[PDB]
Amino acid sequence: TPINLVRDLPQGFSALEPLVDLPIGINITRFQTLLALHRSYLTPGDSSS
Amino acid sequence: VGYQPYRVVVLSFELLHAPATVCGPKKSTNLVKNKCVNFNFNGLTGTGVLTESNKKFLPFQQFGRDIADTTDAVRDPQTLEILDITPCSFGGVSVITP
Ligand SMILES: *[C@@H]1O[C@H](CO)[C@@H](O)[C@H](O)[C@H]1NC(C)=O
Ligand SMILES: *[C@@H]1O[C@H](CO)[C@@H](O)[C@H](O)[C@H]1NC(C)=O
Repeated sequence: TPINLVRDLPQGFSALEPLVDLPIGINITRFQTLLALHRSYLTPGDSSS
Repeated sequence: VGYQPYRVVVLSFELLHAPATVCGPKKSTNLVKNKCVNFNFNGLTGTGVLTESNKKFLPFQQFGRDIADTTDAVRDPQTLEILDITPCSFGGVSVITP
């Protein structure tokens, strides 16, 4: 859904259409997200500081 | 002949609490419409006609109900068309006597 905002999400209504179904049937209790970082010429290139 | 190499492939089939993801080639009889026939589209054994509807179903939906909470609209998978379910006919025999 396109929007032009940073924070304090709008009060508009937008239903979520489903996506591909996964018939797995396993055990689950925890999760984590993944992020991407950039290594330009400003940074030395080491993932320390 | 007994010393020639042979390639052996072994197939194993197991059942778990996970639902069926592999199925053998499913048969599919020809679709007849506008007639009082019986169908089983994986969730109900309904008997009735299959008319051509004018309402589109979203591309994830296989079933369909109404105000009175009755399954009267089911999507055919192979042709992805929307067909309504209607009871054939029922009633009584009334007579007039002079
Ligand atoms: C899923 O987890 C529950 C509890 O964590 C366990 O009882 C159950 O056996 C698990 N299912 C499978 C298929 O291992
Ligand atoms: C159903 O599968 C057949 C091949 O088995 C294909 O020709 C047909 O287009 C399919 N119908 C769909 C995906 O609606």
